[PDB]
Amino acid sequence: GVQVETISPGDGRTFPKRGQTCVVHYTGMLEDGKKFDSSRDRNKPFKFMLGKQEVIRGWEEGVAQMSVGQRAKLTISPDYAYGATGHPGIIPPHATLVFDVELLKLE
Ligand SMILES: [N+]
Repeated sequence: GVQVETISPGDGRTFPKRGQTCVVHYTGMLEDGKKFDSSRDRNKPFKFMLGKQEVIRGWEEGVAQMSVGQRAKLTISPDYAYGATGHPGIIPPHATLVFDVELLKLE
């Protein structure tokens, strides 16, 4: 599954609902701490509509537990990320991923 650890609290009241667009900043890393992707480096927030499976399952389920303004560390198991096949060249097979995610706003 996905484990959500708070780094900084959000408002503790506004939680993403299916169909809303989540605007976040994130940094993805492999178990060893090696960064593989980051919207922060591109200085451009990432957007995705909750429930449309435009992102890995661990995000859909983990971000739904965050409130607006919150920054959290999500630890995601392979089955909730890229599985046995992974994404050759970037994500190895059976990789557990760690994401530092900040929920900026909802649209
Ligand atoms: N995959």
